[PDB]
Amino acid sequence: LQSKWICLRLNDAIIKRHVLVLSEYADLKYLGFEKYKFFEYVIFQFCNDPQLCKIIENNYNYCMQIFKAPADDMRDIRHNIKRAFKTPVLGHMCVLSNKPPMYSFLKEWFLLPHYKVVSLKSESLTWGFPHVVVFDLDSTLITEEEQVEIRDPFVYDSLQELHEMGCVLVLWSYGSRDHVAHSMRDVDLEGYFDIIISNAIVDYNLKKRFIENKFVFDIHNHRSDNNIPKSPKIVIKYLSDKNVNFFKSITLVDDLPTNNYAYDFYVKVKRCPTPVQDWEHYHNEIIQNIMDYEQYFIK
Amino acid sequence: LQSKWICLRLNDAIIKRHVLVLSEYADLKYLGFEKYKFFEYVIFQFCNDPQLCKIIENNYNYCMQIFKAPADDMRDIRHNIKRAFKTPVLGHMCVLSNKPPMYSFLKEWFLLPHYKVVSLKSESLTWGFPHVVVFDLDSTLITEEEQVEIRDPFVYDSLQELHEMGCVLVLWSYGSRDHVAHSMRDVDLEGYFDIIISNAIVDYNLKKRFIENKFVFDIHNHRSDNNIPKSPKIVIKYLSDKNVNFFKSITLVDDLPTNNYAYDFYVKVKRCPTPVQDWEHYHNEIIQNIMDYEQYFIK
Amino acid sequence: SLESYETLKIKLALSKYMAMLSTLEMTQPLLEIFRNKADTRQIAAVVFSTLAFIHNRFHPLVTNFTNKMEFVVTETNDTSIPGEPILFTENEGVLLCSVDRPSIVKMLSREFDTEALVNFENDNCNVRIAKTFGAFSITEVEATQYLTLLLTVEHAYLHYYIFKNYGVFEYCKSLTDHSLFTNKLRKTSNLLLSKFKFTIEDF
Amino acid sequence: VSNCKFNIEDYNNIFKVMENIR
Amino acid sequence: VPVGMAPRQMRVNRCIFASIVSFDACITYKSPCSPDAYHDDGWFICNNHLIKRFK
Amino acid sequence: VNRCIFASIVSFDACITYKSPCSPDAYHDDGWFICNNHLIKRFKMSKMVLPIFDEDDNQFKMTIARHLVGNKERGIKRILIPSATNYQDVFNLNSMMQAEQLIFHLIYNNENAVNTICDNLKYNTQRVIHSVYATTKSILDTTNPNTFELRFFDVTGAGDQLFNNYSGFLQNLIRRAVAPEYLQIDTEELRFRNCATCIIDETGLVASVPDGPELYNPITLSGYEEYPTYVPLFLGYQIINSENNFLR
Amino acid sequence: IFHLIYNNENAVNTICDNLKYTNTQRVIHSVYATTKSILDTTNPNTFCSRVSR
Amino acid sequence: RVNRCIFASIVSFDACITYKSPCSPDAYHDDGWFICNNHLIKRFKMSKMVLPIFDEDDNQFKMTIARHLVGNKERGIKRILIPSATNYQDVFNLNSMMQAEQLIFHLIYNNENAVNTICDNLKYTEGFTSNTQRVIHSVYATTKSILDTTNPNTFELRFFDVTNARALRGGAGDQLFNNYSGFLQNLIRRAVAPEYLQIDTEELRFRNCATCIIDETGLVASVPDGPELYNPINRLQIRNVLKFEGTLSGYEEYPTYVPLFLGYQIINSENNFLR
Amino acid sequence: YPTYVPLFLGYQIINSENN
Ligand SMILES: [Zn+2]
Ligand SMILES: [Zn+2]
Repeated sequence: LQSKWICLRLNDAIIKRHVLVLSEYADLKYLGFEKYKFFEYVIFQFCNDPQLCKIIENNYNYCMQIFKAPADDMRDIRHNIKRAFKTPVLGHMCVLSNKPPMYSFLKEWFLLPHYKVVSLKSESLTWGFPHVVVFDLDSTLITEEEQVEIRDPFVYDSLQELHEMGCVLVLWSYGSRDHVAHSMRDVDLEGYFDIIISNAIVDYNLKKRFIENKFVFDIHNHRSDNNIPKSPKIVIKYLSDKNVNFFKSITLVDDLPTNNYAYDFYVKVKRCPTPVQDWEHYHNEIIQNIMDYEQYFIK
Repeated sequence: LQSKWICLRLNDAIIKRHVLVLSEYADLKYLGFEKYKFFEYVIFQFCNDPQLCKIIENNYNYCMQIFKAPADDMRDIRHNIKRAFKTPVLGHMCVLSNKPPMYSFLKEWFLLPHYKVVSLKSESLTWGFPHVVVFDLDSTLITEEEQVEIRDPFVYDSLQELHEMGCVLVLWSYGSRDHVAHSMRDVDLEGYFDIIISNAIVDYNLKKRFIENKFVFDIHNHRSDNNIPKSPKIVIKYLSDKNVNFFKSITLVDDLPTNNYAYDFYVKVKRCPTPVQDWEHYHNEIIQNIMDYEQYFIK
Repeated sequence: SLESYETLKIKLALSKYMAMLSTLEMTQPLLEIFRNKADTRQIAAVVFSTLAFIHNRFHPLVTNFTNKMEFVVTETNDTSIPGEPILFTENEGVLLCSVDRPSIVKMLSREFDTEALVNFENDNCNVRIAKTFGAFSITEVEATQYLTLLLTVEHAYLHYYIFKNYGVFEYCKSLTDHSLFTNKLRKTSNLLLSKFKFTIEDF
Repeated sequence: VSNCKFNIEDYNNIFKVMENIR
Repeated sequence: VPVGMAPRQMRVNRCIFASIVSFDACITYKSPCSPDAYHDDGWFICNNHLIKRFK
Repeated sequence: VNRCIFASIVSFDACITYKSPCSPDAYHDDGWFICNNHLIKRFKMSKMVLPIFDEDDNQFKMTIARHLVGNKERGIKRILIPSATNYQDVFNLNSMMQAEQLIFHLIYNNENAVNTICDNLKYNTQRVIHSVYATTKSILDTTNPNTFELRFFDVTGAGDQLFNNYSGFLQNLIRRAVAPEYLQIDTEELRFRNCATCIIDETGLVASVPDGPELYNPITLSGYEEYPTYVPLFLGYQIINSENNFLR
Repeated sequence: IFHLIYNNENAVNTICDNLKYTNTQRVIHSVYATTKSILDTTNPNTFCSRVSR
Repeated sequence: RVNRCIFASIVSFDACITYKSPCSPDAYHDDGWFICNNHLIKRFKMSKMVLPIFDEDDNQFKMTIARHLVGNKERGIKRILIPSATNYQDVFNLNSMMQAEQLIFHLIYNNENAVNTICDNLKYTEGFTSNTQRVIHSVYATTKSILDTTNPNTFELRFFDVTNARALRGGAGDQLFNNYSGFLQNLIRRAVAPEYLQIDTEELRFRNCATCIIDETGLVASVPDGPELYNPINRLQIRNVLKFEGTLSGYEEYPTYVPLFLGYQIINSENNFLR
Repeated sequence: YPTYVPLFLGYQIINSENN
């Protein structure tokens, strides 16, 4: 499914680290004046037109580069663009709502109506451009047994290290909101997590913890986990809700590799129903992945 | 049934593209003054009188031409006149009501009491001189099955193309007004059609859509479809009602060639009770007929 | 955004009309040209070029256009019709184009509510501040005048097309009743008159 | 100035645009 | 569909033999020029022509 | 399949130009070995024919060319077909391609220039020029009578001698264009022109007349037909031998 | 071009005449203009050329 | 949009100096002029004009011509229009104009010594090597390209001194015309209209007497004899207030101009050549 | 420049303007 495509970096932009999807290079007309400046990165599939390439290179406002990627994942596309322009970080993903470019590459990764860029709130929670990690509570951080418990109390230390370095903490466990909330309360994690996934929740013990799963779209022509194999789109949307419109890389840590929708990194852990000292090794793996990303963009 | 006849084009007229039927050349007396100027085209059967021909040619106010046509159809007559004087378009058909010329050529094509020309409203719906197409909904645009449906969703695109070029859209399906109205509502065509045939209709969902079939004349000495093999007279009358007193050519598209009363072009489609991708080919045929008329009058 | 793209297209059409004006290469603004009665030739050329431009737009596939036309700049009230500053009569085979120069001058001289009205726009103080920290022309009034003239000649050209396509009789009837072109586009899309709506209400 | 009656509805028709269904 | 903004400024080939073109309008030709010709250096001949002609 | 002299000009080089400027009549396998474009642009002539009569039902379309030379041309400008001594002068050898220069050298017997140009062009060019040689020589041999009707151009023989001096292709061109003022049809002499419209001389064929000024030839009677104003080529006295209405 | 480099104005003029008496004039213009521009630019024995140090 | 505005290829190499270059648009006209109207007016006292010859149906021979901007009182240098190479340095106040313009003039008149002197002087500018030499290269290349374009010898029967009745002998105005540069010669052809035009033995006279003079000093807006031809030419103020609100007006006006009319143009058998 | 040929002939003299 190797597909050729073009990417352009604006040589003088107002909004940085933001990418816009176009069905073709000609879509720039839809931006016209004082809109292109808000998308310093432009991505669009390539139609093998040398005259189009000539036009693009003549467009001195843009630095062009061509790369190929499978037509099924933002991961390869984003890796290619980020290595091309040496940008470890990505801004909010924008699309031309007037002319939605239907690329199978996306299929529920993330997006935004282009015009909403200016409305974005730059202020965020963590200084710099933190990483993001999503944890599937069930048997990943706790014990699958009924009387759930932290499989390895080193979980607290690992989360504190994540926070100290700077990295958004997200939970997505495919259980009842009440189940996950009470699991947090029992294992005394609670405030560790920036985002929680399973009007948010009201029990007189919590104010707002589980953003209501209002977004429903079934599947994008893929037979898999009934609910979903996790949702980069939903998690990044909640990041933006939490004022996080930038991130360095995203890692999904869970007890089930099947979900693994599209994440810059993934970590699998045992479906262990009883406590065991292994989360230190899992934390070692996660920090190794983070360091690997840091190596990819060490220069 | 080849019948010889004379046609005259007024060399200086007030009303253009209008034809008047006369039982003989002498009928001009009935117009006298300031009435002939409102009929630049005069049609009357020829009695093989060379002295009449001499009188006509002496009538320098008129350009004369003789042609033959079968005594059963306006189609050949109108083709002959339009090719003789290079006029692709025809105005409202007028007759001398005081002395109705009984030509079997007409037999329910169209007509008008001559004196009503001045009352005609020149303003119309479409700029220029649009074509006209009449569609027999039942099994022509929808599926004959009980749960009727557009046999080919390309119907919408074809109708939009007709409108964009400029062509009056007419429906005549020999069903109940309620049946056809609900078929329109279900298949979401509705506003596509300028005219609808099956006090017009009142159901609290439609204001006026099916002009009441007040005009009743049984048959003109022809045993055929019990109601009628369609009615150019009725359809053109409704065109005038809709302020359309001019047209370029008229095409009847249906699932039944038997009706085919008298139309500049005809198109037959399958009586298919189930959806099938064929209306694109039918639209190709219709546009081919339109282009053929455009070729006939390309000069 | 999308609507902004159509706005850009409309402004591009206005810019094309500007290119036509520059091709005419008039020293004075159209307001002064119309104010100057002696510039009869300039007025006639302006009207003819605008009509040809509108014809090309309305019939993109057609580049031909009447290359000669009789012109008469009218000044007296009895030589003009309310609501039709431009007219197309025929003097027995001769095609006459009558112009209501006083009406054109009045419309152009009318003060426009450029500043007076406040309308929604791309307005983001954050963007303005970021820009501040990172740090021959046409006025709005002139653009308004120019649009007004273009739309006037568009109405005139539609009447002219009715005249040519149907005849003088239907042209007069259209002058009496303008209902023919409530539908308008049915070619027309390139005509600005098909881009907006204007209405009058009892009050 | 001309003391001629004005047809408001016809002026509206002059600047009247019909809307399609798509 | 078509896209264009205005005339553009680009690089300049500084080797004399870059001007070599077939005298034919009907038969296209392209001279072999080293990209070095696009350096604003004293060299008014590209490495390719230099090696080819002057050794 | 067509036939056109100078259409054999293959792009032997990468120097100046080539686009195959050949009139479609080259496909017309007539008695000519050159088509309208080349004829016009190298000899100031236009192909034409002429019927004769239906008394015996012959009506043969007699081949003939049209003068493209006005009455203001002089010397070279009036020479239609140059001799071997002046073809180089009249023709801009520096303008046409070396292929056409070779064709002219061969047809005018200038093999010295032919070999000179071959040697120069050697520095695929050689094989392409050899293909040009093949085509041109095939045409020349086809025109050449020397292989497996008293069309005098002097009697109405110095003129016939000059015509003979011309090559086979050139002689064919001359006889196809020029039309004798007199033609005998096997013992019945018919005069078709009272005067000549061209002259053959040492320089070659000249769009001239025996005496007086040059015939004028530039580049509401709607109810009547027209008579062409241009001047066709006319010179000589031809005699048809003991042959029947040879419509073959 | 080589004739221009080594002067040989006679050969240069011969070539120009041959290329003129035959488009080709446009190529004359382009080639000669470029070569002469570079030659004048070098032209160490003048001023306004940015060569003599 | 080739800007042929010679004398607008002037760059104020001095940082403190900014060259407006407010010169006429017509430079973007692919005409026979290589200098547009405002440069012409400023540095040669000429105003561009056109003289139709045949204008009946489609034959539209429109010979170009410029006009005197010299009154009937100026004399000598004041009257010289296009000075010779021997006196242009004196006629023009080169010292009062920018060195780039001086370079342009020196190139036009082939004053290579002055060119070398100017570049030598520029050698000692503060930012000399940085951008002064770049400006020198740009201006010099543009001027040289224009001059080569004008020169016909690069890679017809118009005589300017052959009109002068009452002249003792000699002519030689055409001699000096030949001595002029290709650019100057083309300028003279473009601006000066031969008083006579002969086509294939058909003579048209446009004036009964030539208006310009050509001699060793150059082109002069003088007369062949006799006196010179007559050649005439918001900040609200108190005076700008007009008083109370309250003769051949109906006839057109013949210009009081002095167009450059001098010379005889001979055309051979060629017909009304309109290409 | 117009191609018209105005009428110019003779000498005229005037004192003051008288206009
Ligand atoms: Zn090179
Ligand atoms: Zn050929």
